Amino acid sequence: PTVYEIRPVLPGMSEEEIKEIYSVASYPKSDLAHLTCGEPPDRDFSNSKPTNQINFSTFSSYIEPYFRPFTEEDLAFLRERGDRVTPFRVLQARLREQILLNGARKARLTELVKERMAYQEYQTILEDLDAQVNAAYLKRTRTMGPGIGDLARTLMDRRRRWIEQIGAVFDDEGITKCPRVEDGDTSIFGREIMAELIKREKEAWDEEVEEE
Amino acid sequence: SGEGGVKYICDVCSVDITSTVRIRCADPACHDYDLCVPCFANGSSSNAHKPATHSFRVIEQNSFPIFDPDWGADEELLLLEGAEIYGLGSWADIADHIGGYRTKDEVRDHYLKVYIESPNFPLPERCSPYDLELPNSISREEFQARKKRRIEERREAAKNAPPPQPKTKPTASIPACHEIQGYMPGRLEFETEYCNEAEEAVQLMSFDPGDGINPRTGELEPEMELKLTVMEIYNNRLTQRVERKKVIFEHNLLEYRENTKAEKKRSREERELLNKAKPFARMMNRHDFEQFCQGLIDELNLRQAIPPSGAALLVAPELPARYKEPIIDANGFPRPDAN
Amino acid sequence: EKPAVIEERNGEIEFRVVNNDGERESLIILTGLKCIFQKQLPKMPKDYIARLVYDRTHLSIAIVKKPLEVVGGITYRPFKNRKFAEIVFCAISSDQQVKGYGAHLMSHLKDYVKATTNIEHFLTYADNYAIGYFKKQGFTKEITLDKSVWMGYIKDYEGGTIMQCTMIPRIRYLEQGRMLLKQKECVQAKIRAFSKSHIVHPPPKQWRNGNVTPIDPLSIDAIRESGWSPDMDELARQPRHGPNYNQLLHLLNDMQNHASSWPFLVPVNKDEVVDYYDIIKEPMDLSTMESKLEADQYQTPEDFIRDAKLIFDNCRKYNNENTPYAKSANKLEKFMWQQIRQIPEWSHLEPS
Repeated sequence: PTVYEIRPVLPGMSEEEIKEIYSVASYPKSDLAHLTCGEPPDRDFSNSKPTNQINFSTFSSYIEPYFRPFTEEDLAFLRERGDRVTPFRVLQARLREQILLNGARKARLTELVKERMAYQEYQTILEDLDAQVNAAYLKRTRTMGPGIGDLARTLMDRRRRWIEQIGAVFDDEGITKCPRVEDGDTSIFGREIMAELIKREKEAWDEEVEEE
Repeated sequence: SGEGGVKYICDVCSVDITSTVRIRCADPACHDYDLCVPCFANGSSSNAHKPATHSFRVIEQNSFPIFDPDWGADEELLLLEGAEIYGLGSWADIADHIGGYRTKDEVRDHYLKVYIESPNFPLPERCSPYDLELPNSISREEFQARKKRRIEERREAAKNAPPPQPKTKPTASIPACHEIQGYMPGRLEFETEYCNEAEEAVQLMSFDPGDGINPRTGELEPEMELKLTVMEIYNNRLTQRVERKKVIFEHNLLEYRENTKAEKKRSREERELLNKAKPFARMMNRHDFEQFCQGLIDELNLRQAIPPSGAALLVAPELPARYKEPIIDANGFPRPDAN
Repeated sequence: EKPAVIEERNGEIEFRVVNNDGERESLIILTGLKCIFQKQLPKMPKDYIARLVYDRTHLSIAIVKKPLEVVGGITYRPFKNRKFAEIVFCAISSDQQVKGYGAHLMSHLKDYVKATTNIEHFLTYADNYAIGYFKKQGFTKEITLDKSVWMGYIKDYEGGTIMQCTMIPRIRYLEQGRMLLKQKECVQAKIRAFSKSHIVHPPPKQWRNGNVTPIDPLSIDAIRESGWSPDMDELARQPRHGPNYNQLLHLLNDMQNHASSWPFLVPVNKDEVVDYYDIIKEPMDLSTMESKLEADQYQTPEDFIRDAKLIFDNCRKYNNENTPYAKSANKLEKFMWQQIRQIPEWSHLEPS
């Protein structure tokens, strides 16, 4: 009387029939697969493993330089263009041609680093409240109690206010993301803006020469 | 015994008769009184059994093909009984139970063909019990002779079969295959993550059963909201870790040998400049990072000019091919292959 | 229909597939599953279970009570591209184990994965007391997958025993009962369509006069049509395995279950140690004796006893007496002697 096989799913179907197909009476709405770093490369790993590894300390120290927090110390690396009098035929033209592009790129990087630093100064104060509210709960487990303490009641309100008010400023999605090549033309050096950066840098160079 | 079956023993010779043709006494005086063919052949009677004036019944072993020319009724019934007991999918024990030296592969193929993948549906065979060609297509004597021959040959082969090789150590996956101890490229996960201690705050968390909403106020009770708030931080930590992994994947930061060799071949000033410029890599993509660096190195080499090094290549009698064309054209737009 | 089925139909219980999205209910369900798994598997650190259960790639199928109470659940990570999924945990609260929910939950999981994706194979590392359950649920200890498909992808778990299962396509594992019962009914009807056992035959004509003499069964019409032969009658009484197969299987299961047999569960690798093979000319482990028994090479129980004694001797030879290896081997020898002494038949084979 009853169906003995499985009925294949179709797109855009009603929820109740979806449960009928699954028989499990619920299911997740979002697959959360979009947060996956990427599908496994689908290779053959049975090849013999290398017999000489490198210690995690070495690898961690090797990648640490690539993630240190931004500081005014390196905000001075860019914003510097170098000497522009002594070098100044073919090579001189090449150098005059390249300095301007270098300056334009550095100017764009400066334009980004400021918002990055603002977000950093935000996160360094959010993390403190996160840690305090987290630690004010471990004591409850330790003593196993009783009503919630006033400190634990008032830290949550402070955290929620801080988030919902301040974090609205940093709503833009690009404050935490690294553009990817696979997406396409994601380069932050679009000609449509590099042209104007080049012109501005040339104007600044001319002004400096006039002063000098 | 773990088996749920029933063992049948003759009432005279105490010989197992379950898997053999047998004869039973049909008189009401004898109840469940089973006499094997030998006992009924030699006529050894016991209790109230009278071989002289009592009618008997012949229990047949039902040996002939129904569905498969190589399989009979007993084999199919044993298969389905094993499915009921040993679970539908356990091929080793069910093959053992069916007997006849059918390896697990053979039983699996037979079942798939006959029932699952067939020109058939859960009503077996072509149309009905009225289709009786296969039983009268081969005589039972020929089929039984074939079974005896196959069984004897298989027994001789097994007796002469080579010893089975000892099982080697199980092939441990050891996902550490990458050339970074503790990296699982099959899973894209490290062993010691950014904040591996982040779970130290939620590994003892417990919830009050059946709770979640206040019976009176309709809002989460203070303990419930406090408990929920301490896991949003964990989710944020996980997302930070994921962004870390996404950044590290790009730019090929997993190739230690190549990057170190490239830095080693480089000179002092170029190394220092690249080291200074390292941090901003989080904000660019591979091609942009390469363009940025190569531009810096080109600028330094040209300043110096104004195996052999770039300064020694620019001052060569023949200029390199990439230096006979303005990097940025007349109308201010940089050439696409800037670096 | 087992009590789980009726309870489900009446709404007493219910199942829910949940992953760590960030809702309210999902978090309760996941935390309860974590509590159960932490209770049942005390050996592993709580941190590792907490990380695995609350991950963003794994799924979970759990059974929940009407007042939002969780009894048990299973956790897995599907590899959609490799056509196989890994099972990483399984447990049910001991207090409520008597109901018999395990098979029902496994059927739910298999049906869901079958009807929502296109996986075929399940790979798991079973505990040392869940082997019976896994075997009854269709798994097997023999692996039929290539070394490229599942190497580097699943995670090793020390003290486990890898198993496999190959799902049979196009079936509704929740309705196995009725389908298999109807299949049995129709095969039985086909059988009854011929069986002449319903014919109550008269006394053999040789014995109708009151004299009982041997009668060749092939002479009779009914038996003759039955094709009975002496060969099959003698052959049908020979079991496939050896006569002591059940008893030796019981002993093997007990010894494997004993927590004193861990070092012999698997052989020693040649790569890790080189002198193990050079010193021992007859390296024997549990798997080797099991395979040789499956080959019927062991004609007599003395062979099995000698194999065990030689395994213990090799363990003592390669590993010093002071080291725990030899002491544990001697303790396990004592345990096996206890088991044998519980058997009267083999009690007399102990040397003085």
